[PDB]
Amino acid sequence: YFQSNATIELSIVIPMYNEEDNLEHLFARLLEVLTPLKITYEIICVNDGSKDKTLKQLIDCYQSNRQIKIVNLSRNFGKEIALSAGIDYAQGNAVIPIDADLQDPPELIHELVDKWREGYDIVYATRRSRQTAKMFYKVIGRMTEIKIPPNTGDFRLMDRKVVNAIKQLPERTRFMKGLFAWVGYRQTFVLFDREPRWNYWKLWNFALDGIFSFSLLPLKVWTYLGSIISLLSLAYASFLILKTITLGVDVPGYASLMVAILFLGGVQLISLGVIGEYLGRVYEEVKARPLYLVSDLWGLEYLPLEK
Amino acid sequence: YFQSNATIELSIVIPMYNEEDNLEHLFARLLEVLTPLKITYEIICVNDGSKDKTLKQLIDCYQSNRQIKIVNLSRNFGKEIALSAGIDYAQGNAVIPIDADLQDPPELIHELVDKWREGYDIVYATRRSRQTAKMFYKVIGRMTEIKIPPNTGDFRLMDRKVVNAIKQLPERTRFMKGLFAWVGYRQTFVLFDREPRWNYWKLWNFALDGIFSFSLLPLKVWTYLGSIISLLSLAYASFLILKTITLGVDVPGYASLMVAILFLGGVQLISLGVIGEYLGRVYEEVKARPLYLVSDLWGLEYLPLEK
Amino acid sequence: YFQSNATIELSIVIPMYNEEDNLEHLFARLLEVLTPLKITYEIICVNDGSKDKTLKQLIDCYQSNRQIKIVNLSRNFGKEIALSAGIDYAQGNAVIPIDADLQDPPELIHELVDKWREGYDIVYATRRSRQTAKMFYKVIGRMTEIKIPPNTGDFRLMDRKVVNAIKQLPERTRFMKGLFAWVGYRQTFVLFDREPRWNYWKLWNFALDGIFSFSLLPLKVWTYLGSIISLLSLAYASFLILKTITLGVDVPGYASLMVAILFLGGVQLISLGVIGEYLGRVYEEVKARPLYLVSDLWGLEYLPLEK
Amino acid sequence: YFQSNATIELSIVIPMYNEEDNLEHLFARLLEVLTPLKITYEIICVNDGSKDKTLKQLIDCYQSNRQIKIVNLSRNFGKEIALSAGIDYAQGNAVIPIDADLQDPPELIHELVDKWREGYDIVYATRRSRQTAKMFYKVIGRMTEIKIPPNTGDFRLMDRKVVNAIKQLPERTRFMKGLFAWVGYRQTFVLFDREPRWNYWKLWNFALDGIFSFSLLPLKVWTYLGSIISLLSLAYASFLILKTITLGVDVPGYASLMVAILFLGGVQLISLGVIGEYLGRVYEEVKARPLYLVSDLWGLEYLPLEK
Amino acid sequence: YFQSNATIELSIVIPMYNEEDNLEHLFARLLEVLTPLKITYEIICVNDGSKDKTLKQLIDCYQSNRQIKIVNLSRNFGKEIALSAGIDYAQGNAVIPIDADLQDPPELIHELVDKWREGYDIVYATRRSRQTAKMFYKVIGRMTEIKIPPNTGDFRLMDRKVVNAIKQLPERTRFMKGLFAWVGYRQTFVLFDREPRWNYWKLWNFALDGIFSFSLLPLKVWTYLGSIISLLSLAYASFLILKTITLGVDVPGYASLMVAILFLGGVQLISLGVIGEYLGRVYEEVKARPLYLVSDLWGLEYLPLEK
Amino acid sequence: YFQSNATIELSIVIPMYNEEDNLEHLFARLLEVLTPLKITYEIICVNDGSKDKTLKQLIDCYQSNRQIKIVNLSRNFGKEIALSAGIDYAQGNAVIPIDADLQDPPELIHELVDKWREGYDIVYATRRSRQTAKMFYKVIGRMTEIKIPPNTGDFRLMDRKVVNAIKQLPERTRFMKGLFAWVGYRQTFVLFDREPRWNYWKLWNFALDGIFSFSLLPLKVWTYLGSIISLLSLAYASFLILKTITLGVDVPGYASLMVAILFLGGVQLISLGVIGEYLGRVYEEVKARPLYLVSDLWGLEYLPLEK
Repeated sequence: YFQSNATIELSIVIPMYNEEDNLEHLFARLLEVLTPLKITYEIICVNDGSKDKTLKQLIDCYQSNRQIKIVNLSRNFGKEIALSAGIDYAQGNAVIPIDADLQDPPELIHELVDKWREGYDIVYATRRSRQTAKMFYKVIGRMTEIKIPPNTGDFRLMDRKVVNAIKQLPERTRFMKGLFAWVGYRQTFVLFDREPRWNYWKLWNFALDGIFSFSLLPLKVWTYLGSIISLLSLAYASFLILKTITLGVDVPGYASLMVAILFLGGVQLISLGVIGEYLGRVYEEVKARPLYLVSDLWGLEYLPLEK
Repeated sequence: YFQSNATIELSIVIPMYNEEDNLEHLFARLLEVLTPLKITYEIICVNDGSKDKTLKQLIDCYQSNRQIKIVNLSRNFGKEIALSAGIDYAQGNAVIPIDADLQDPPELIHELVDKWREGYDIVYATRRSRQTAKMFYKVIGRMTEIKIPPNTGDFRLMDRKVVNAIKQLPERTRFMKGLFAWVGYRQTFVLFDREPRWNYWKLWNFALDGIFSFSLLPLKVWTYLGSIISLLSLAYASFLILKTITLGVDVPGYASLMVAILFLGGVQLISLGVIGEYLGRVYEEVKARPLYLVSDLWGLEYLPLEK
Repeated sequence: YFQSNATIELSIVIPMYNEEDNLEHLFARLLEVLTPLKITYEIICVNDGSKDKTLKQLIDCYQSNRQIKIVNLSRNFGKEIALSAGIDYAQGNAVIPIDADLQDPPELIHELVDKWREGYDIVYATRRSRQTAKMFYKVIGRMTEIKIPPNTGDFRLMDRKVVNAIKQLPERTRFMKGLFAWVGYRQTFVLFDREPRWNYWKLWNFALDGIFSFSLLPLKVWTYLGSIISLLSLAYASFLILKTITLGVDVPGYASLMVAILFLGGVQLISLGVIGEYLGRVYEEVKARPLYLVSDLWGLEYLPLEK
Repeated sequence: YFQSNATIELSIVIPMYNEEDNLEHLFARLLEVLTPLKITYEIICVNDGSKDKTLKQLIDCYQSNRQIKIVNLSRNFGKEIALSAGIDYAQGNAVIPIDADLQDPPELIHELVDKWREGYDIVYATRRSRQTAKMFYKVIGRMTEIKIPPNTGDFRLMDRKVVNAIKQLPERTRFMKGLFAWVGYRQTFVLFDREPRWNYWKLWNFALDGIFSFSLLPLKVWTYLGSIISLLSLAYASFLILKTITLGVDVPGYASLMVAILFLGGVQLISLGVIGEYLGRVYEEVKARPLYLVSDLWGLEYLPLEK
Repeated sequence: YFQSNATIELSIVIPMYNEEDNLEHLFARLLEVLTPLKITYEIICVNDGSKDKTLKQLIDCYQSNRQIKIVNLSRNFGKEIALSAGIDYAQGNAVIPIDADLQDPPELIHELVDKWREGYDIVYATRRSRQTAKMFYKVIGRMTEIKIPPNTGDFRLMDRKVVNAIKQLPERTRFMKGLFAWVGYRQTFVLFDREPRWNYWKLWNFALDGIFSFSLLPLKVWTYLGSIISLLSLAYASFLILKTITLGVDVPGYASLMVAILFLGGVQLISLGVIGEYLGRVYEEVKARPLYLVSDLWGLEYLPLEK
Repeated sequence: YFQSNATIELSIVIPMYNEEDNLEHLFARLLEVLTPLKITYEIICVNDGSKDKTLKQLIDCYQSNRQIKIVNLSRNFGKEIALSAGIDYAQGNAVIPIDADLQDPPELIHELVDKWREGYDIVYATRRSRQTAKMFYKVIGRMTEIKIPPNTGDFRLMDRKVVNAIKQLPERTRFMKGLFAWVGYRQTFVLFDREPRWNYWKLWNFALDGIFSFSLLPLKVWTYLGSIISLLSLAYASFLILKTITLGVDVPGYASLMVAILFLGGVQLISLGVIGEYLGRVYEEVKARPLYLVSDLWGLEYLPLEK
């Protein structure tokens, strides 16, 4: 008739910073949405060095609500780091990061949970056409079939599988700049409209970060290109030093200066190329991101992968 | 009369990708070869994001066969990464990677197991003269006596000792580009002919990868060479600045420009050399590959080497 | 009536080096201050390769005093390394590093403990105006509200929380050059005057160390700046090679030499930029300092963070 | 009357390579020296890919002698790596590496054990004046009081404390090129003469390796030197670009070429300096060698330092 | 070519007591039989407080033979306890207890190993008709099909499964008095004749021990029998006290004495019955022998059953 | 020169009870004897609910002496239990229980340690003929060769082996009433005279305790004796009930009363015998004392025997 279950079905993570007189309304809306779901849940609240009296009312809420937990950080780190800390302390089958001002309606949690029950590991809440060859360029640069619109959502659901996959990765803090395209699980999105309503620099910075975070291709290509350029310059320098001895010396100081410049440029370019090759190998050695990820096993048990 | 053994004698690893209507024939041939061996075996099947319905028939085969196990990857990684995942999940005294299209006859598994029983730790299946100073160059660059022909086989048997030796090494994925020559166990080959029938770029790329993956010699040699070149250039610059003061100034702007160019080239070459030396030391620090490997012990127990 | 407690309330750490005939007076003053506090304490004495007979009298003191412990180092490392070793071996709720010559009065330990009881995690003992836009420059460079005067104290109290936070960090040895501003706990200071009574180089070296120890901003900014400079130089070189072909060749060897110099400078600057980017990523990979620190938890238990 | 002790007092480590018909005499001399010592001992024999039949007679000796143990390596690594493997597998209070040809008399083991019993942690066997400002240069470069003659001995005794201190260090293989001067324990030597009887390059290479293996000083000093040189060059370039505009343009292409060369040299030198600084920090991060070593403890228990 | 295996195939256990000048011949015969088997083996020698110099020659044999191990007991316990200690210290797939005087030929070990290879877990060496309703009585009392002749062998082979099953049981020391019939594995025998050539008391004592060691039936049956006897006696006493009051008192002191004797006998018999019932339950509580034994598992892993 | 050893060579255990003003003299004599031994030692002081101020001066002594440790018991248990607690908390290669009044001279510790160094595991200090067929009776009842005089010493040395053997045994508290004769290690005695100078009841109580503590023989023998007596009584009762029916009834109430008495006695004797048999088996089940003890091992490692 009355039974106790110790497993959490859903974790809501809210990083807070000077959210003083908004805690009541926020929790009112959260419980007005969450209790019709009839699932077990927890709310992880992360305080990152607030200067008003947010923490005292957080503790007051914690006393009268068993589903509220508080993570207090030593100082004011970023909001992304606060989200990372909350997700690190969250236990639950699905994790949903929630923004404290509720710009995105909390009623989308119902749709996210519905899509999660259908078997999707990552569900995104994407604005419905918020106020083109670049899209194609980004798609061909992603080298993995992703269909989610470019804004692609910071309000999302992530399965325990995905959060365990990326829990030791530096790029967990910036999940949405290319790590989402690398994990490659079963992913979908949910469309919604926001009543209150396009930077190109932002839309290029994420691609610039991704092309270096998940590929050593620029380093290798540039090392080989500089190597061939250095070889061509050294060949030209050898040709020029062969010249002016068999042929005339019309230019007194031009030929010797060119051969010196070309030889120095070639030797430094070879040094840079060798240094780049060994730096690339060092990067492959110290990389934390694994070689593959496993979705399911049949007839086998998961390897520990931790100690 | 009926006894149960929980140890696997042999692991077959087959990475699959869009192998939809070929699973039946593949398993038919595999069991037609494996059951005369009268040994315990498992078949590890790795699916790397197939787009057809390979996984459903894999599960259908898994239901009616106790020797079939499935590894499902989160997305489509490489076939080499799929092989690495399968070998990581394989438990058995010998591991044999098998290609799903059976271009190499499965009847070679009998010969591989026969050679393994004689005491060889790695057996290769090499094509019998598939359709020269380079061979000698490769041999002298390998600095370890290897007699296996240049194609040297991706269809092979590896003892549990060898797979445990290299299980934490980044070069496990590319075993056959120089790690096989570094492990240095007891190795042999088996010759065979393929009914369906020579790139020089490939035959040089593996040597280029090996000379940098298992030796810091290029880095050290180039750092010292650049250092002596920088010293000679700085000596010439000092000689030239000694010149034109005691001697004439016939060239107005040639001498000062040369001394500036030589001094800058020398200082940058010294900087590159010091950076290369410290990068080499950093590489020795973060290297995962061990200092030695142990084949057997008498009177001693193996060190843990893991935690 | 007589009960035993196994927990230490306070650890005093004194690195010693040739402190031969001063041990008696030092311990006399230490016990004359510590016993009115009515708390449990230990004194950790670190010998770093003293050449006089400091260790024999240390052992003599250890025999007749249960609160004295000795750490003997293999050779003479630095005094900062001796302090690090002592703090590593100290068990206690608060740790106070004490200088062996007692230049700072031991009676400040009462004030430090008083402030610690009020809830401060780090208390500093700062000289009261020991014998300006730089202060503002340092404050704006610290990017975290710190109010402690510039000398900011090596005589201090640190809570067990703080010493556990930084126990695996290379910058623990130099705590006061910027790590104190990064930990960001609850911190205060205590003012005092010294009877025996301003280097600008020291006041700039700590800022120079901090701007590189806790930020990759210089590396990123300089890589992008060099990249744009290289692009501008390559554009000028392309313009010059477009020139002298459509226009005149008045300068025989000036134009070709400039285009060669500009092209080489651009290619080397791009190589340096790519190398710097990948070196920065390598630094983020091997960094020991964590992403955040947790002050308190409500409803949660601390994550292990160790193995 | 007859009691069993499971602790080894002394480990003898002999790396063997094609030591076929010398095993009998070697063991005869070893037991003729060791049994008068009346201590428990083991002999660790390391085979590194011998091509003659050394291993079969090693096993024959192992069958009839309980004090003989064999380490078989997968292939022929170096003799120094074989010594490292043997020391890794050696259990005993003291470890003595012994050369298989017995060029150094085994009767020196008595003197080494005698000196070890007096409290010395490292004892060296140094040739008695085997067939000067450099000695002073090496001494002042060692920055730690070492009195052992320059040849300083590869035949030595090392206490279990020392071998545990350096067991995870890459420089364990080359102990005698500067790690011996860094560990700084209690050390002595024993003088002896060899009946069968000075390279300067070797006497400088060890110093060159030591100045980079145990100090970041060259990197820091060269980065700052290149930085000030770059600043001076950029200042001269700014002065020259200020020149020729207020003053004459007598040199048509000399001034612009110099300003371009100086500006490029300065920007590349700054890039190299920043890269060197961050590479140095990376080196401090990945370094395996610890910050201090502890000789003894009074009132404390040793920290684990391992997992 | 030369490989090391750390697993023992067979353990020979010889308890020794004053076996001084027989060790050579014993080991000669043992190795003359064991080495044709081409299997790995160990010989566990148990000394139980010998008074001659057996242990010194045991140690002499141990020095020159890697397959000899010695267990020294604190004093002279029984020979059965010495066998138990040896089996406790034996590691091997099969264990064979061997008598030190070799009354049973060691050539039977070949037959025992041959039968063990066929799948039998316990093989007995039974004398071939060594110099009847009792056999049938013993068979029907064994309540489990056992066909081995009555002498049934102390010279036997036992699989690692069986020795692990009974390693915590008090009846391990006396295995052959009924525990062999309780374990119930796959068992067989081998017949042999002894050149040097029937107690009924011994043939009944083992049955008497078995009927109480593996069944609570005597206790339960006797408690119920005594209970019904007590009830009948109390009924007769009640009848007699009903008598002599309605009927005559011809016997003055006979009737009262009988009723007193019967009542006391009944009350004491009920007390004994209740005590026996609770003692039986106590025996079931503290029993070490398990409820079942598992021979093989398919699709399951063995339960720990130990801590 | 100064080295620290963390191993104790000798533990002195002194149970104290109202030893107020004797602590100084006791420790004076103890250190006057112990320091010439030049070995590491500890003194374990056990307070068992003293009513005077023994504990405060114990703590005062503990503050100024590193070799003094205190065990405080919750209340006043026995002095033997205090000795057991002290030995439980003692760490050292040898343990010596010392009486607080020093009736036995502490100078005997030198002789005890001397005999311990010769290889004896238990050394007794026996009075030299302190102020006969019983000795022979005790010797033949001990069933193990013990030569120590009857008083046999409570002042003794016991090796770590012996104290580990008996640390879980209830008879550890009364070691000298028969457990010393059961452990059976290498034992000797030392003779001494006491300046201040025979109960038969005590000399019989220890034998009475030993015959029941280390043997089930009385129980088995009495059960079988009662069984045969019961059988004889039941046979006589059957004979008597056969009588008086064929023969006369001269005795009216004697025959029926005898048959009733004999039948009841027989049935109760059988019940007592069965109960005794099962109680004996229960005793063998719950016994803590092991089946054997191991003195030394050659080629083997000790079994855990604990969890």
